[PDB]
Amino acid sequence: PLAKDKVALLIGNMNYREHPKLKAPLVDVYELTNLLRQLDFKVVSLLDLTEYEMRNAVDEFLLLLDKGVYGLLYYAGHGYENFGNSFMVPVDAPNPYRSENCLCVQNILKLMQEKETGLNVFLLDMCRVTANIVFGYATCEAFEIQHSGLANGIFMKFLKDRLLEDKKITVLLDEVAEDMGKCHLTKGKQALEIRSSLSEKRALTDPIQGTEYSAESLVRNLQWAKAHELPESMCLKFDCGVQIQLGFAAEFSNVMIIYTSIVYKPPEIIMCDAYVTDFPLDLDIDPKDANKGTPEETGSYLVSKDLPKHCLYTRLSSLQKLKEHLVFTVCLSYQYSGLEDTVEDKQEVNVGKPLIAKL
Ligand SMILES: CCc1cccc(CC)c1NS(=O)(=O)c1ccc(-c2cc(C(=O)O)co2)cc1C
Repeated sequence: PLAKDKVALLIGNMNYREHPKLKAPLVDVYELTNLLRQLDFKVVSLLDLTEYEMRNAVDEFLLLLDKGVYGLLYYAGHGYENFGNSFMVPVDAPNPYRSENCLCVQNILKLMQEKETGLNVFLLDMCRVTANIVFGYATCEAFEIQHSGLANGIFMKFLKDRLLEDKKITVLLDEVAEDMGKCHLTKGKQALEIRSSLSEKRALTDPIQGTEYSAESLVRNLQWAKAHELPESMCLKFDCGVQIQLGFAAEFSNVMIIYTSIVYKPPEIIMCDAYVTDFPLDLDIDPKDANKGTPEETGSYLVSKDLPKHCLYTRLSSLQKLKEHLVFTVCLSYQYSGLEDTVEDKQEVNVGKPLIAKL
């Protein structure tokens, strides 16, 4: 069995405006992204999407599902069930739940049934002609804290240990269901429901068609690369002599970490700090969560010890809301040894449209 292409969309909703916040989707989406990339999937990973953002991302993923393509859609977050229908709850959903503000799972499944995909795996990890659809519906908020301090969901804990196996995906999911049935938290409970219309031996490990005769995979690699460009590191020189470096890192397709570091501080300056401020209003960055001494303090625990020491960190987690160039100010507060007060100096910076903001 061959795949025309391998495309995946992973959505993790945590920071809910009107519902309890979740912790596991952060690590789960991150770890599943790296695992799927190892299996040659072009992965788009998105955190904290609103109703209109979720609908657009799912529609765009559905658009990639041409004949023979392998697709994987994973959603982790709040879910709701109402009279035979299940719904994915976006972060801007009002309380109480209502269908028009949520994404109907049955409507997605119905649109997936119309595709001629080689394999379509739709996995929900919710806090409650064949299309070859394999649907996994986990209803575990329960999670486990690792030796690292990161929260791993019950479904993903077992899934990550078996996802790289060269076995038929339905057989793989049935092993994960057995693992959860042995787990004390989910032992005698209906924690995972698998529905499958898979008539042939398809696996996530199946190779992609050769590029000599099938160039669809190359186009999608170019489009994935285009939507995943990080700004290059930049050095700003200030009038007092201080030089600041602005660094960039990616956590998810819509989550970027910005850090500032002091490259040079003249001897005359006793203490200086470079802060990033005045970001575009659509980004919704609360200044009390920016310019932290560690990446963890910003909510960034993946790509945390992989950033230089003695920097200030800022997490931009809503890049899908950016409709213009990312223009912000680098503020430098500095003190001379024998001076009365702190001196302020501001410099504007344009880093274009990073990651999915490019689209
Ligand atoms: C081929 C690479 C790929 C693999 C898997 C899945 C996709 C589509 C999701 C894509 N295409 S992409 O060009 O990288 C892409 C990435 C993100 C978004 C998006 C829209 C919103 C929003 O409207 O809020 C947020 O993100 C839209 C696209 C077209």
